[PDB]
Amino acid sequence: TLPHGHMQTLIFLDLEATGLPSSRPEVTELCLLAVHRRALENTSISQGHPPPVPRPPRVVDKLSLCIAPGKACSPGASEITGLSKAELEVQGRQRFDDNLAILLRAFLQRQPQPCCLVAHNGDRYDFPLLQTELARLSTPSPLDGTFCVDSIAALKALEQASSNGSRKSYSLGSIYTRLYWQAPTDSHTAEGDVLTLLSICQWKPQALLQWVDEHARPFSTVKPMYG
Amino acid sequence: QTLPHGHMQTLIFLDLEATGLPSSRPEVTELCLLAVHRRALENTSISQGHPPPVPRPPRVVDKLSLCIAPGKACSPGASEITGLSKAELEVQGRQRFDDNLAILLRAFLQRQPQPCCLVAHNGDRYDFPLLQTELARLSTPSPLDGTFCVDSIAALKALEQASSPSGSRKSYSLGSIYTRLYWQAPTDSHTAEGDVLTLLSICQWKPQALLQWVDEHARPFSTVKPMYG
Ligand SMILES: Nc1ncnc2c1ncn2[C@@H]1O[C@H](COP(=O)(O)O)[C@@H](O)[C@H]1O
Ligand SMILES: Nc1ncnc2c1ncn2[C@@H]1O[C@H](COP(=O)(O)O)[C@@H](O)[C@H]1O
Ligand SMILES: [Mg+2]
Ligand SMILES: [Mg+2]
Ligand SMILES: [Mg+2]
Ligand SMILES: [Mg+2]
Ligand code: NA
Ligand code: NA
Ligand code: NA
Repeated sequence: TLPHGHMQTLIFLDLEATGLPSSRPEVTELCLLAVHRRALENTSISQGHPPPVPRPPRVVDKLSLCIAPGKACSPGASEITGLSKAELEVQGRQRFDDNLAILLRAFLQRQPQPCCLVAHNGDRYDFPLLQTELARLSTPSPLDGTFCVDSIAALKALEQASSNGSRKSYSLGSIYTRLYWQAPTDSHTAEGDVLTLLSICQWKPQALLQWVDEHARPFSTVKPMYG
Repeated sequence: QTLPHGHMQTLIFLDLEATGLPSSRPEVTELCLLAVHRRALENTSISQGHPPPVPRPPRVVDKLSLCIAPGKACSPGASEITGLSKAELEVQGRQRFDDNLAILLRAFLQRQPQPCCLVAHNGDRYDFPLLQTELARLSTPSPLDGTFCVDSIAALKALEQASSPSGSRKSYSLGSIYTRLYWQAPTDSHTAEGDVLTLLSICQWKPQALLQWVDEHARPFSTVKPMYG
């Protein structure tokens, strides 16, 4: 039996930030895309080889926010994301603050529970970093009742256990292009990367949901990236 | 040269889908807000060529798009053009327009620099009065009581008439304007996010004149009369 029941809402998540973990980075952009499990189960199943890119579900909740960091972006981060401290501050973006936590809470509370965050490389990056950002706030984390999984492990199972010990790349773009023979769009933007992740999770939608139900773990158990 | 409420620092392009036309007493089924700082509009390339290319949206934007379970069914035409129905919103677990949505909207708005102005196509007769009606049902105070609002139909009418002198009858539907300016068909029409992006594009056509028109005509959302009781 499933450890936490059937997930009713999948929230595809991506973050951009000031740099890589050893720089103690800060979030500069956040996108959440909430999809009911029934929207995934209604995705058309693949049309041969290569299949077409699935279309996103009609009924979706989307939140995309730009966030001013308290430190400069690494050159490598600015180079790929198109974001910098100057871009964000000149356009009046606010810091990762209590009000943001409230916004996230109200967004989550509009989704049927339980919810599971899905992020590519989430276990090593997105989830620990979000935990760090939320832990330094006064508002309690709005995610302590939410679950999470890493889509890297999900797509590894769906690819390996369904079709050669050869290693495959599991970067977000490599997966997308391997499945659909097509280049992702708007790479290294929070929203663009979330839509790419949604497309690869729509590849085998019922298999993905089952794997998520089986591997969802509480977000509260995620260790912060740094203190 | 003396503005009514100062320079608008944030423009929030806004669109709603709903269950039908005003005579049906509609309820909102989808809401999208796209918040753009005024400097992103100041730094938009002006349109030259024929047709001009569709402007690039700003890199830095805040976006909120939410589907909402209505208390009444969509009209057949409304359901077809929007791709939404009451039954499907309910099986996908969408919640009604409620207090928590007002809290979400409030927190979203507070992340934007003030003063802040909603921009909606046909907002003065439809979106703003309908939102006022929806918010009036709630126990929470309106999260829009300090926000301003303008209708982009009037804006584009002013902008287009200034760009070709008088003395015919043109449609000012969202799609007609877009296709007139850019010789392109809009994408994702009659979806809240799609129409908000199309609205952004027409507002970027003459972005300095749009900002000036908005500064001159912004009025408090609190003054909007509800569509119905
Ligand atoms: N080469 C890189 N140099 C610096 N930061 C990077 C690099 N690759 C990824 N990142 C960081 O990781 C964040 C998330 O990556 P992604 O979701 O793949 O765009 C980015 O916003 C950057 O802060
Ligand atoms: N041609 C139309 N026929 C019926 N209803 C419409 C029509 N245009 C707009 N509406 C209604 O008004 C709402 C807002 O219009 P729009 O933003 O142009 O999609 C829609 O969701 C429908 O409920
Ligand atoms: Mg990522
Ligand atoms: Mg990314
Ligand atoms: Mg509209
Ligand atoms: Mg619309
Ligand atoms: Na923080
Ligand atoms: Na499947
Ligand atoms: Na202009």
